[PDB]
Amino acid sequence: DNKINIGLAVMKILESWGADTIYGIPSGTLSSLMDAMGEEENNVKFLQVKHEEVGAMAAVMQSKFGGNLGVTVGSGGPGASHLINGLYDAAMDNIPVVAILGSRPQRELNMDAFQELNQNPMYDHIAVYNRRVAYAEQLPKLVDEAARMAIAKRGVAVLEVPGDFAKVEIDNDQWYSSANSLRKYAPIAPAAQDIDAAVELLNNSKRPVIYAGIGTMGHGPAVQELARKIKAPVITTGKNFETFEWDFEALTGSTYRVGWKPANETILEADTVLFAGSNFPFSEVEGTFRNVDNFIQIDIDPAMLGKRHHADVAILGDAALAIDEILNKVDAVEESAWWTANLKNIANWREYINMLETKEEGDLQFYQVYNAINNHADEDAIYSIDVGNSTQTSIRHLHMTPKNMWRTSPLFATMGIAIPGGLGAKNTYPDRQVWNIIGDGAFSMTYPDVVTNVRYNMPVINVVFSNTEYAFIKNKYEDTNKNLFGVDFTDVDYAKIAEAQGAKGFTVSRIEDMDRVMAEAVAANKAGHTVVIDCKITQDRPIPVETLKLDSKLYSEDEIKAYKERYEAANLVPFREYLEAEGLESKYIK
Amino acid sequence: DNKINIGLAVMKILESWGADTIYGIPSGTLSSLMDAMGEEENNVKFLQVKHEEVGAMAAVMQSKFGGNLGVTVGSGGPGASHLINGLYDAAMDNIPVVAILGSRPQRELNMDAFQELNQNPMYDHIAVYNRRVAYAEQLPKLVDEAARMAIAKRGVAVLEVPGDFAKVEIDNDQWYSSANSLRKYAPIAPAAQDIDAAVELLNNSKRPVIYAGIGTMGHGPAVQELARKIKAPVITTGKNFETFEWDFEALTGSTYRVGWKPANETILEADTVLFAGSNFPFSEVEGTFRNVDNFIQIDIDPAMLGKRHHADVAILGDAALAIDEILNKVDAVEESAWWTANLKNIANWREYINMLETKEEGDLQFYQVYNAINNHADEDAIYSIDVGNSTQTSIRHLHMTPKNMWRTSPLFATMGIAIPGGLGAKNTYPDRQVWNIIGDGAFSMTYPDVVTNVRYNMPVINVVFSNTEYAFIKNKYEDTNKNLFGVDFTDVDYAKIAEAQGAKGFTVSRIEDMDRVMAEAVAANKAGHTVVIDCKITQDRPIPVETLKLDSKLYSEDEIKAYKERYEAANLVPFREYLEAEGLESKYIK
Amino acid sequence: DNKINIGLAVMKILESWGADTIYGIPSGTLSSLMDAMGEEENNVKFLQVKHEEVGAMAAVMQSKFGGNLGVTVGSGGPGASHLINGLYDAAMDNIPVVAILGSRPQRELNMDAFQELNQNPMYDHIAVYNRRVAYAEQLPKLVDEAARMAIAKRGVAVLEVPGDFAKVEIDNDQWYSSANSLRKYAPIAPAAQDIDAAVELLNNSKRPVIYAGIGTMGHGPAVQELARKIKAPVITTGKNFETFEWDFEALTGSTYRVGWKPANETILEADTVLFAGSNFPFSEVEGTFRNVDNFIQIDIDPAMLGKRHHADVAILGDAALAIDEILNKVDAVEESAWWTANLKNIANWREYINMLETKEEGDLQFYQVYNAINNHADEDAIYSIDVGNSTQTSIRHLHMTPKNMWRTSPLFATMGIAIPGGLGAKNTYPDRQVWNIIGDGAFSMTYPDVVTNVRYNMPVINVVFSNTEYAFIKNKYEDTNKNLFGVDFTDVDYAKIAEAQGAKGFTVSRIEDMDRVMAEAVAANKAGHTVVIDCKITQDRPIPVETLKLDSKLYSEDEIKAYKERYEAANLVPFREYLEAEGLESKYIK
Ligand SMILES: Cc1cc2nc3c(=O)[nH]c(=O)nc-3n(C[C@H](O)[C@H](O)[C@H](O)COP(=O)(O)OP(=O)(O)OC[C@H]3O[C@@H](n4cnc5c(N)ncnc54)[C@H](O)[C@@H]3O)c2cc1C
Ligand SMILES: Cc1cc2nc3c(=O)[nH]c(=O)nc-3n(C[C@H](O)[C@H](O)[C@H](O)COP(=O)(O)OP(=O)(O)OC[C@H]3O[C@@H](n4cnc5c(N)ncnc54)[C@H](O)[C@@H]3O)c2cc1C
Ligand SMILES: Cc1cc2nc3c(=O)[nH]c(=O)nc-3n(C[C@H](O)[C@H](O)[C@H](O)COP(=O)(O)OP(=O)(O)OC[C@H]3O[C@@H](n4cnc5c(N)ncnc54)[C@H](O)[C@@H]3O)c2cc1C
Repeated sequence: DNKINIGLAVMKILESWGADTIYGIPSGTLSSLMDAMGEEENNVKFLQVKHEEVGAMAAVMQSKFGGNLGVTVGSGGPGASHLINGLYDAAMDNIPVVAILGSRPQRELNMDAFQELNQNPMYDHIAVYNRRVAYAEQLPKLVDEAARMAIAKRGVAVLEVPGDFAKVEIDNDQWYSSANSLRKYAPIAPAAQDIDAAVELLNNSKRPVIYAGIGTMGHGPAVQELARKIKAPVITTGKNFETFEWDFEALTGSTYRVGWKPANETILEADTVLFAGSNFPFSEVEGTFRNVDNFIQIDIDPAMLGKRHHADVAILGDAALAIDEILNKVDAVEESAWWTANLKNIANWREYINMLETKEEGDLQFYQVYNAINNHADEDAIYSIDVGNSTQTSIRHLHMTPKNMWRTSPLFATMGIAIPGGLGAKNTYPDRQVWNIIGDGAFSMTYPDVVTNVRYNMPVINVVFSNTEYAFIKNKYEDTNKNLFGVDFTDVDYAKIAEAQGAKGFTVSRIEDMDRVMAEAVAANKAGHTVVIDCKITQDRPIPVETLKLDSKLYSEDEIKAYKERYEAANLVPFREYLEAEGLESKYIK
Repeated sequence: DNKINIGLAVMKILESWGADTIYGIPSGTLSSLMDAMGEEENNVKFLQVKHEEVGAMAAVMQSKFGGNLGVTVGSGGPGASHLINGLYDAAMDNIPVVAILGSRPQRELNMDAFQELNQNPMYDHIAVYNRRVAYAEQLPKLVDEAARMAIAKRGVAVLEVPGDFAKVEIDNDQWYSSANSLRKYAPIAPAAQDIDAAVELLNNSKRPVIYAGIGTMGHGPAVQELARKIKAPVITTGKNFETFEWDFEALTGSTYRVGWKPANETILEADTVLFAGSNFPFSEVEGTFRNVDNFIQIDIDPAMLGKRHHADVAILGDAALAIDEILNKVDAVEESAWWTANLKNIANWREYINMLETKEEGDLQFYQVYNAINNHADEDAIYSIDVGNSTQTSIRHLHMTPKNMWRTSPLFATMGIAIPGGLGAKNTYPDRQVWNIIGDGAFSMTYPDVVTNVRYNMPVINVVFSNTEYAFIKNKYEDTNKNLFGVDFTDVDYAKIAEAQGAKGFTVSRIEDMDRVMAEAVAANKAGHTVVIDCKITQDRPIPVETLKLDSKLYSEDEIKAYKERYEAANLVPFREYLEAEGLESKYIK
Repeated sequence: DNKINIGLAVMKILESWGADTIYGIPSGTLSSLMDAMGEEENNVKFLQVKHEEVGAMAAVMQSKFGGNLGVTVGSGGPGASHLINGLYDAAMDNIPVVAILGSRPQRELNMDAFQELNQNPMYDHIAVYNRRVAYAEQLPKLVDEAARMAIAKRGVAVLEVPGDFAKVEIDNDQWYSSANSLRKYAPIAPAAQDIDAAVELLNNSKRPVIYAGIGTMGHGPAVQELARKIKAPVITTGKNFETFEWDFEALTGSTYRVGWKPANETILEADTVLFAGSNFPFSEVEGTFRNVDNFIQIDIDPAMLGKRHHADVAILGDAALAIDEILNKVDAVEESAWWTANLKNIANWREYINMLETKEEGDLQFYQVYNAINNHADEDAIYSIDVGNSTQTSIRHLHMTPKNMWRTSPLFATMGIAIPGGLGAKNTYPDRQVWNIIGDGAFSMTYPDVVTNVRYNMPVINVVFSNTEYAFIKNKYEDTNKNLFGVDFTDVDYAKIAEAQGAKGFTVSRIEDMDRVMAEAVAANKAGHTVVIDCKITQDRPIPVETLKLDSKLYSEDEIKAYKERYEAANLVPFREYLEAEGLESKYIK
């Protein structure tokens, strides 16, 4: 032993924590650190992006997709501030990530020098750790603790690092990594008393429903078995569709806007809700559970117990173990009018969606684009979804199973999350098929980074929806506003831009050309090319399932007529009809 | 059912969470809320203090002493800002507490009105929850969540509440409490693989030492049994003395300044350290573990694993269970030179302390005041200790056991924590003997609140050390400075002030009068009186155990001579002598 | 030249800026700096307080009273946080002040060491400068800039200083003071076009009124001359009474609660308002100007123009110059019914106040305490007023002139501002009579610092109002609440406490004893003693002039009867009567 460069010590620490990829853009305030990358057999790699926000989002999405702890860097000042959308997303999603903010050298601090400023206030509100390194020798210790904190506190750990520190040398015995001491709690078994109370309520309920969030990830088969055992339909969240087999007989979808018709009707007619591993944000403001009688909640976070609705039964512990315990103790239900009515309601919805997806000719709609994806995607495909209307509606069409991964920016909802997500995913799974589904608005905030996929040979399939408008925003102008719309722009040739970036571009605007174009796009991706499919679609909006104008006791004939005509929903049948057909009555309608 | 006042709903929620005591000062920006207190059979009580900081600290100390969740209020502006020292203490100690900041009515917000301001920035840095209520109807929900968060996140939950909101009425079905869903994780068993690794290291160590922090609270007997089984001396932290029987043969005390001579010598000679449930803050900066060979850590917080020193073995889980598992698996050690040497070193230290405590006549020193306390205190006495030098040194004298509770402001170290601590303690244990041990400086920041104990008939014994100087500060002027001192003030008659406040005052300055005065003070307290014992002591400083000038191989004869003379330590023997007497050699000296 | 200690360099810089007094409490994290005080012929002195908040408030009040730039220090952690109320007051009042936050040495930063923490977030929201010194050598530069910024930006400049920096030595040519370059703008003349527009409106107004704030400080004689010239009554603000001769024929007082009856009636009947140098905070929320027709504003701050009400005429520049220009150009008014009616209304109010102040026997009321002060105070007496109801009402009784200074915490309104104010005032004017007028609640938050006046031989007269209740708070429980009150405490002997602190205490509870007690108190103060007059007054509340129940067209006979009986206001006459007597009619009543 002898001496070691502080920058190298930092890289050794990062590698010990599994943080082998740093995302960002090189700069003078970060050079000393980056210069240590590699050599001494270090395995930390640098992935250079075009905009630091994409680097931050990529580092975060890497973890969302099950990858290693990500690290993102931003040069002192503007580079650091550019990380904001990625860090806010991580903070709200409780995703570990280490953000390193470069800074002018120590001697320049507080001198009002060029691009010199106090960056401590920048992320203090959202960070789980936020410190300005005070002297070179403690940099290794703080990077180690930043990783430890990001992981333990499930959030953003931020370090402001003066650019001269990494150049300093220290004794090899003056630093260490605590990665070897990394420990995590194994799934914890729920209290028998709480499981028992839940079992009693479920046994005595006439209309049970399972509302499963990502806390049930990895336990879809068990949840489906419980659903079948007690004849309780399943409602999922916008983040948890992959947990279920897309064609599961009792899957009603999700509630509210980015949801399905069945789920939205089921929740208003349910009696007992098993809220498993969810923190559904629309709960209170949209009155999701306004008609429920009993509410059972399962969660590993005590801060969540009884948060979204009063909980008659609270179960603290792992959702897997809890579901298994409930499954073993609850009584089996052979026949149920409630179950039968729900199955028919779901089937009716699937008929509608299938009809839209399988059209043969005409102006392209996003429905058929999703159909093409289903017909050509690998069974274990990864989906990086952006936040627009046409992209979030993907959960109504993608035929996913737990073999897939579907991730977005679900709560903070930052636009432009797709491309960075694709980078994080492909970096983690180089041999796996990765799709980025993006709307024109979101694409326009991040398409310069398509070149990043090209440069690093991380081939992804970019599916871009171009409608010259904004469906999502076109939905918030007919529910609170009164004046005319106004969200129509020009016609940018994204395929041409892709070609200019070294990617392969395709343009499609007809349903009859979609299958061929998708096949060619997939084949090109398999040849190692990043592709951009510019889908010139119509201005059609996904049917608003939060405002179902189908029940003749809730809306007028004219309203139902116009609703059916606009969304091609002539064959959709209101849930009450299915309930009454099985001898039941609506608990709230009339 | 029908309607309910929002303020009353808030009180019902607080009571459901066990928060039956609100500390603060009445004001117009808090009146609507306080007006709901009581009535409708509500049991929430208000304890009015003289300075809001005492209310905040009292609410926090209430929890430190094992009481219910505390609530502290501060009027918009100055009342709210006055809570700062109490909230910072809670934040750093990870103590749950709900702080309600009053505010001018909604209509005045952002108008630059009188005593109107944005208070959201005030505590955002330290809070686990920090929100400004946006409308009256959600106040109940936010107070409920504030309690849930404070407890779940072990910290400060802050709510800024416009003064007009509590006056509003809502439907009784428009609010609920999630207190019924409160759940906490039971002690979690450690991984067998980690316990086994620890057992191997302890079995093969020639000089094992147990360093126990408050994570071992409630398991002192087991820790003492392990110490005896493997012949490993025990070192404790400044916060964890009550966990051990004060006279335990192998208790070496704590390290650094507020510690004992034995512990400070033991840690520099130890080979293997079992760091159980501690986050000792002096670890790195004072090089506490600079000579240790192996380090084993037990903690329930993964963020702490390997934080204070590289951990060769990391055990995640409850300290109780871990200690029990280690105790059952480790080999018993019959004889140990290391153990024998430590026992003699401890005995030598106890001879010194006993000699100081048992003096019969002369100018009063804090040593004899502590002696008097030991001779008259109840076996289950509660001690609220302030942060000065003469008060923290109490851990060298108080003969405590797990039947006692000793609490202070250990990390943030805010002065004036004693009186508030006494309030929180007496509020929780009305029939228990409570002592506030305070230095003149700290007392001077909080003595107006002695009247609070008087007014609410919460009798406590205030022991005040008056030396016209500041021992603690008189220690940081001979280790980094060079110029003369200068910390001598006047002679305020605290006994007279106490009498003026309705309390009983005593003044003592001679060792031969101490026992009688203490007896009278205790008897007065048992008659329901709050007492203030103004102890006029000498300027003697507690022997500096962080700089032991006793070993002739570490310091010169003249230094050792002067050291022994100044601290009356002629009979103290350096640990190396005891080591060599048992056939061992110092691992670092020479 | 050669070398110099950084701490000494800092003191030389402070002295060059006139900052010769540092307020605070000594501590290890501040010792290196304080050790440099004095020697090398430096004139910076240290004034040690009992609670750091008093040190902060004293440093701030020093400037409010026309003294030099104040400096306040707070030890790392709790000492620093204790400064908050003083700093918020300075921030809201736009008063320059330098706050130095001590900190653990550089090597301990970010190590989670004892009493070690990031203090940058603490005051970032309110500071005009807030930096953590990055290395020793730049400390002098930053202290110099802190002073420059505090003064130039009229606010709080904060520096966090690691305790090891001041010990470092630098070359004497490596530091400098920019105090020699201190420059301030002289009064700026207003635009002739704006003065002319104002002159036209005033000339054509039938009911002009001058509303003067502290922007008119130093120009009272001119304002009174303008009032007489155009026959426009004068309304002042709670901060600006000293600007006028207390007995000025046309002084109506101030509006709202801490005001007089005349002003409150005048503003609702006025047509044109000359709003000179004011930022009256109650303007919008209390509808102060709801009946005004024209509004003219004069201010040196463009941010204030049109802030409190739409401005028909805006004058940017010095109030003195503007008043002089208006005075020279406006037409003289010989007779005015509006003026005559106002003079009678004012006289009627003065009859009432005089009657209360001159009672001869009975239970003491604050009215007679103020009478005694008027009869014994020096013509140039300085008044440090706290924020309670009985103390703010002093503007209804004190017979002040520009020779006096009256200061409080007017906007942030922190309780306990009086004692610190007295310290700042006496430090600045050692040979001047200084009075601290305090309510029992405020006194209880700061009385331990009475000893500070004693210790430093800065004799002040503390007048304490003890009513066992809280008048102010007793006013916000009968305008928004509904339930019973509840603000009665014990009876603390403040005179006895004062004696215990080395001060001279007096107790008085009868009107017939007030003059003698005051005479003795003043004589004692002239003998160099700090005094505390414990005035045991009744629970009588100052008449609520914001809710004048006197006009038979605004309130019922029973209401007027009860109002007159409760406040001994049988002889008060509603302004409308005086208006009609002069041939005028109310513009809003009926
Ligand atoms: C534009 C846009 C529109 C959207 N529209 C909708 C919509 O209409 N409908 C919809 O549903 N969503 C929608 N979303 C997504 C939505 O905002 C939420 O992010 C999502 O519903 C949250 O899902 P969740 O409850 O599964 O998980 P989270 O909110 O992440 O909460 C998961 C919960 O599971 C708990 N948990 C974790 N692990 C375990 C375990 N092992 N055992 C037990 N509990 C565990 C956690 O503590 C947590 O409480 C939309 C998002 C965007 C960006
Ligand atoms: C003026 C002053 C001087 C001081 N001087 C000294 C001094 O000289 N020496 C000294 O030792 N102290 C001193 N202190 C106190 C010192 O600052 C620390 O607060 C104290 O040592 C921390 O003790 P701790 O490690 O027991 O607990 P904490 O710092 O509170 O840490 C406890 C640890 O236990 C873990 N834990 C909690 N529950 C469990 C469980 N069930 N199982 C396992 N782990 C668990 C926690 O996660 C945490 O990591 C002083 C304080 C003041 C104010
Ligand atoms: C408990 C309590 C109760 C109170 N009750 C009342 C009450 O009932 N009534 C009341 O009136 N006050 C009351 N106050 C005081 C009140 O809150 C305000 O602080 C005060 O009225 C502000 O007075 P101001 O407008 O003179 O000065 P400021 O608010 O300080 O504004 C002065 C203005 O003058 C300008 N200025 C400065 N220098 C010049 C110059 N040379 N030329 C031109 N313009 C200049 C400034 O830019 C500024 O806009 C109370 C305070 C407390 C603590």
